[PDB]
Amino acid sequence: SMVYMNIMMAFTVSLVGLLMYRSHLMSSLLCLEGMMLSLFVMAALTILNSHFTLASMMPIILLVFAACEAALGLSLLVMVSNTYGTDYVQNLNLLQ
Amino acid sequence: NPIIFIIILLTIMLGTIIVMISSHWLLVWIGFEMNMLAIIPIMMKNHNPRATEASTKYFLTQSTASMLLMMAVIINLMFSGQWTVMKLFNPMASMLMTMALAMKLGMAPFHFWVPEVTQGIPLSSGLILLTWQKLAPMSVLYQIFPSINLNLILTLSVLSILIGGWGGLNQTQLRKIMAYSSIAHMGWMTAVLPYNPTMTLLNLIIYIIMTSTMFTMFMANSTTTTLSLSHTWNKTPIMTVLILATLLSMGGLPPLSGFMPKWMIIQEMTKNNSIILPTFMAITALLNLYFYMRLTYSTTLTMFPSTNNMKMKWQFPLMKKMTFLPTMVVLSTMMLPLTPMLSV
Amino acid sequence: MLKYIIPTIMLMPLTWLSKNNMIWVNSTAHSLLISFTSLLLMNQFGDNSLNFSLLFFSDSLSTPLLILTMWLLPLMLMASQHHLSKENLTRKKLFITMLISLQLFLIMTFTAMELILFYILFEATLVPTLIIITRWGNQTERLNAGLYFLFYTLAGSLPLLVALIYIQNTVGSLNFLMLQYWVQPVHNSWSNVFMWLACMMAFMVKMPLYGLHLWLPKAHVEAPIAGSMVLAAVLLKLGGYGMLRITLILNPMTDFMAYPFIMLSLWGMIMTSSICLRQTDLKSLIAYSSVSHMALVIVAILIQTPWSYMGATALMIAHGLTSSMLFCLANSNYERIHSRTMILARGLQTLLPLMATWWLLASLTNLALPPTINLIGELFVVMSTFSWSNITIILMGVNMVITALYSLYMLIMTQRGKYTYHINNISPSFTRENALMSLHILPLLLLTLNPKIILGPL
Amino acid sequence: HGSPNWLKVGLTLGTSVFLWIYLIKQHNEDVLEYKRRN
Amino acid sequence: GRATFQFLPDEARSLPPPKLTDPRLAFVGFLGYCSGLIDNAIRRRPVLLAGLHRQLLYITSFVFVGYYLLKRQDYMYAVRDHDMFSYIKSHPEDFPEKDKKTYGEVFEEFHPV
Amino acid sequence: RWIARTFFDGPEKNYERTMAILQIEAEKAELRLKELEVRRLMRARGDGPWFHYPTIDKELIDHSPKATPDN
Amino acid sequence: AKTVLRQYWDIPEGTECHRKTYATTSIGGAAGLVVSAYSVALKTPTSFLEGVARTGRYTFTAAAIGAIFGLTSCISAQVREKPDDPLNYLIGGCAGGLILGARTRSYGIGAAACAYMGLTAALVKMGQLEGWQVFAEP
Amino acid sequence: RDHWVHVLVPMGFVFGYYLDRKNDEKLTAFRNKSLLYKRELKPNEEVTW
Amino acid sequence: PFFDVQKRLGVDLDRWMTIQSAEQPHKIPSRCHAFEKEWIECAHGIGSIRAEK
Repeated sequence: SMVYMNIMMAFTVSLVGLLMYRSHLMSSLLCLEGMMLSLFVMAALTILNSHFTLASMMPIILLVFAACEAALGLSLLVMVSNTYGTDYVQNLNLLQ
Repeated sequence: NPIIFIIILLTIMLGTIIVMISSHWLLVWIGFEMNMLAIIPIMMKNHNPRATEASTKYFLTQSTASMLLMMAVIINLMFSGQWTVMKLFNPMASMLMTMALAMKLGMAPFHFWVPEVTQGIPLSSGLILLTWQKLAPMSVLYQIFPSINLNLILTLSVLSILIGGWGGLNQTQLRKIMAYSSIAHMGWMTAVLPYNPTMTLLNLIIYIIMTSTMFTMFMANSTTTTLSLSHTWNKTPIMTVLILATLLSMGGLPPLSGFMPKWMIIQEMTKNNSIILPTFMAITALLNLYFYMRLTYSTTLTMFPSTNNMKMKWQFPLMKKMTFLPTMVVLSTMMLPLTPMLSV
Repeated sequence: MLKYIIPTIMLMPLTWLSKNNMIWVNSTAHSLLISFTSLLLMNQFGDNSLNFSLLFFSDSLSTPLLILTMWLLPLMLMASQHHLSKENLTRKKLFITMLISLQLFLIMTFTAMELILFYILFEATLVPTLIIITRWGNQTERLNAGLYFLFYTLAGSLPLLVALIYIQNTVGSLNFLMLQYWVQPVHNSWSNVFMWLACMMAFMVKMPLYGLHLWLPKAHVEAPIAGSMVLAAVLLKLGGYGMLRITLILNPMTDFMAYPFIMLSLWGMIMTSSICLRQTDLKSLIAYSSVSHMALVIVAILIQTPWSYMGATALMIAHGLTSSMLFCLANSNYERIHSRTMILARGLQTLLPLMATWWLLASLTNLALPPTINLIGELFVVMSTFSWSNITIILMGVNMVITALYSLYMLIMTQRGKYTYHINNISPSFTRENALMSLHILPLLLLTLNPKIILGPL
Repeated sequence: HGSPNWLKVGLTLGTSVFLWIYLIKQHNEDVLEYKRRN
Repeated sequence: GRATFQFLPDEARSLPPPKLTDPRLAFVGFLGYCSGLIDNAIRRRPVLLAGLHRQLLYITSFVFVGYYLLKRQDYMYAVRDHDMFSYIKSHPEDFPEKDKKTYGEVFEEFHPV
Repeated sequence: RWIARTFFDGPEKNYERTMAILQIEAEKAELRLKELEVRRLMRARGDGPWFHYPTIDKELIDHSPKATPDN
Repeated sequence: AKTVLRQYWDIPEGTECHRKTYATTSIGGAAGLVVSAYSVALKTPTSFLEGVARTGRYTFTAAAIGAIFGLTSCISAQVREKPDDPLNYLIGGCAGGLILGARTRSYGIGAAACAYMGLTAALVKMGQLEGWQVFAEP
Repeated sequence: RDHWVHVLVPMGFVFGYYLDRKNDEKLTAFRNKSLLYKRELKPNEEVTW
Repeated sequence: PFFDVQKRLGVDLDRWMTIQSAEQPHKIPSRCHAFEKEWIECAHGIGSIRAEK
């Protein structure tokens, strides 16, 4: 119903201009963990009314990697501030 | 450190098996999730501040390219609820599928994943390990194959060699020259995938061999093209003759065996009354050869071995499985009447 | 070829297997012995036809052309030894092996039994030639000329594969020229232009038109040790003959668009020989003679109906022997004066009397003095394109005029004197210098007795 | 004198004789397995 | 095409087998014969007739593997034609019988120069 | 006289060799029109197992009286 | 989309010279908005305004080719002998290319814009004239 | 020594001529032709195969 | 490529959580259980290219 349009409008918390930009890179890793619960909820609304009885273990497992994923990504974001003190995505040295 | 370096390295290929051994979209999500978890240490080993500022440019590019895939699963969860790996039953899903997965294999859009990582990682040693990540999603496009829009998979592939070609004539750093022409050899195989999706794997198995044997040749000292001069008269002059043979083979010249794919792959591209499509690409990989000529014009013509430094000692690296690579990567063109009946 | 390729590959583990300086005498000894065996089973009869063994040979039945391909490895080793003998034996063993490796693919070429066996062997060259161009030259403009030799030959030859694979799955299979009995004709369309044009244009890039000849005075000007692949590159140019295999059949009825290939190559003929009389580099003087009366065959193939194939075959091996020797006349007389500038070599004809005959009997074959293999070739072309239109005697006649004034201009520059300089130039044209200058005119005037061996089907 | 390692020198000479005899017995069987089936 | 995930299935018994002294099996390993000579040439041997025990077991490798590889190559064409001829055998409406007409029927172009 | 029978043959070998290796071709160049008749154009049937795409396996279905009277 | 071509290739065919060049400036006008523009715009960040204009400014420069690109054809389609031909539609190549020749001055660009555009001009209508199909299936 | 480098290598001719004969002994399809080319009654067109 | 190890040796790595009507631990079906079992009955030996039409 309208309970899916909101929330499919709320999947646009990626929006890629604000998925790596601008600086204070913690603001970009924020919406990477906040892009979940637009997948954790959008799955949970579908498994639950339509009684699948078995696929509802999948929303439990959906958090378990994305927590461990983002925790890894947060380890490296200390290493960019361990060498500097500021994350500041307009750091660029290795060109392309 | 030594034992845990295997267990990290072992699970990289264990991540990609579950991608292939699966009948269920949840397990192919886990499959190259943990590859993006177990590559990040290999980027690091000597802790240099470009490498830390390179894997983090590697990282989030393969976090979103992960994340759109799970979006593509949950759309056709709503439509008919089957989770076998097959056609995706929705054009709004398959469109979001193919150009999500085009970042991990990086095509011509989703551009600078390929040069900005591979350049300047102080681990130039290998980084042959970037052949698994070209191998996992190709094992996903073998099944999804009869559900695509046929325009997007070509438009990412017609742009592939036209922009992977031009990108590297303006280079010296031979890691970038290996990083370039790695989009180009992803251009020949996905231009064919809608038409008879085997005789795609023929191009891939050739591409693993010819690229793996290129890095093993590079592991004496070689960093830059000017350093590729100063080992003919110093290290071994037989190395200069070998490094000529593979490049001239990888350009696609018919006395060698990099002409083995194209010769066969046009047997499939026409026979389907599509003629203006191969004639564009076949003339496009011609300035993919002007990398290699003008690279062979460095080492094979004695271009200035100055700064007298003698290597009066022998060499003891490990050139593992090297004696059998330029004997199946050059001389196989007569001996393959059917490689495409073993692999088929 | 039953086994001509099988002995000539056995030449290759003989060179490195040998001792020290014996490597010159061991290779030239056995390489002459094939010339009996090359003649031996071939030149048989003869009336429709000699299919030879299998999918590997149609025996080069009506176009022999292949005995001349086998003289050369025992002709170039005696020529190349002039300034090569300062390098290592490990590279002197190389330069003999790739030269044999060039003769291997030419032997399965010209016979080839097919059209797709032809192409992969038509392109199996250009790798061992390019190694002789880039390494082993002189000072620079080798490297761009190493790239002009590519990218004309390779840009054109890739639309062969688009068309030859197109035929293989359209009408049966091309695998035999004798399954070419069923041939549908090719009418006037907008796709059948390109089928004709892409199949033809890759042959034009080797035997040049007036356009796209821009690579031909690049590789021949800057050139190896003593014409050592330049003798090979003149055979390889006339080894793009396969238009005789294709266009006789396989779109037979398209003369409708021959005209931009006629007029470009018939007016270009009268100009590209005229543009050479002011040359100052001696090896570039010959390099434009090779443009002009090679391009007479291009108006001799596209005009069909023999009394031209009588002559168009005889012209492929007319200057196969002539233009080879002229390069050998210039690969000599450069060992003594270290410039190829034609101004500098004056004061001659007194110092080296025995080679005065070698200048003239070379340049008397372009004047061509009718009982040779030359004016039995041109006077069939002349009497052929007369019957196309009468007006073509004018341009082709002025072709005969200017090349008379052209060939003598290279002779008469040596008939002067007083020499002004030159404490060097002592060597009185030694026994090798006349031996490899012989075996050119000795078969050239010999075959004029019974030249029925040099004829097409026809 | 000669000084190899004397350990693996012969393993290469012992693997082939293992491989060839396994090959030829697999070949001399399968040469009869055609007629045993056809 | 059935009986999935085999290297070569059970039903390949009635194929010849591809017995030896075929020139491919001579050629497979001839490149290995060339490869072992390279194996010395990389390392500043400086022999080019070095230790034969390294120069052997390359010959043993390619020939054994290449033989055991070719048993499915001849299978896969044999299973290719086996399924085509059956679909030729059924559906005669997709496979008509053409008429035999000699050269008394055709009036071709006729284009002389 | 002693050149022909000492070296080579006449019109009994190189004639009817062209009858022999032109009957290896008429069974080659006629099948390549029938691959492209069947392979390229199977088409809308998918009958022979070349274009055969998997769907689902109905062996793993259940037939137990599952506890809902109106499923 | 493809239906723009289904109103381009369908109705006019040489005649009706206003709706021909009204629709054939839509496609070439739309490609000025394209990725080229995207790229440069992003690359220079432009400014608060004026910058934006300048960026687009050149997109506006680009517009104009498809305005004449029917017009050079549909005039010369009917006035000569009344088919549409490969030599008919060849004429729209050169002077159609010379818009890029007129701006950003010639003598090294403009004739090269004239020459190569005339090559790719006639082949398009030649394509359906032989029934050419680029992205096909068996 | 006995110089296998020398004339033993042109002895590959008959070695190559051995393989030259093995094709025509399996290219034995037609004794049935009509242009002399007969194999009618005689032991002439049978021999040299 | 799809190796399909789990068809050779008879373990189910997953295969059970795939479709809407497979096991049901205490036999409580879905809302469209009647149409899953009916539709999978249609295309079994059919090669799915003729099943679409």
